[PDB]
Amino acid sequence: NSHNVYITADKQKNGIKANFKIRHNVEDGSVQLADHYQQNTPIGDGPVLLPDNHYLSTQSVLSKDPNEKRDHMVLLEFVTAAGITHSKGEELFTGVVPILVELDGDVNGHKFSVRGEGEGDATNGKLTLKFICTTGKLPVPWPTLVTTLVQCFSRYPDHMKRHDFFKSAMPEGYVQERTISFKDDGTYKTRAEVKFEGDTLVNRIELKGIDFKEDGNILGHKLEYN
Repeated sequence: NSHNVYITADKQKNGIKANFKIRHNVEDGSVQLADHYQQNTPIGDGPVLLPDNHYLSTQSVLSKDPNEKRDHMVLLEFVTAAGITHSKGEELFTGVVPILVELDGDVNGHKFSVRGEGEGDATNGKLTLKFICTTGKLPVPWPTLVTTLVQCFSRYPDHMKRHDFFKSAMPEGYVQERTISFKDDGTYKTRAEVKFEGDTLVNRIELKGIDFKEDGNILGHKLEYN
């Protein structure tokens, strides 16, 4: 539904760390916890903004396109930064920016690819994207991939602009790495590069999933979609 992404500076890496729990609803009415550990490091050599502690309030709305027979996810996201008392990359995000997402995954040896396209509006902190599993049936539930599938589109308030690492790393971009531990189940290890290619903000991801249970909530597709 809505979750808070907590961010802190990682000076030794000239980047940031983040941590947060996603609570996925299970079809039986329980919750599947997903503990996220995140690291971001700049790709280029330019100076970046290292933030004070803060968080991203993130709301995700998942839907289906009834005209689409392929395995897919329609996604609307709203992100606004908060939690702080009262760059050139900033200028790249003043308007509506096209987005391209490419993911190649391997979960317990099940290979799959996802392609997403849409647009981001950082002024309002809004993203709209459609994702397609281009290899067939997605071997994991769409909700478990949302966090992996561009926090440069967060709306940072005026009083927090000096804490926006994500835009400050652009256009050269940043590396985003996560360990996602699903409670009583497997782990995603992800590495993404987020950067401008021409006028498009591109998120290129590799995902490895280990230790998942064949009868668990993830490989068993027991998670509610929305």
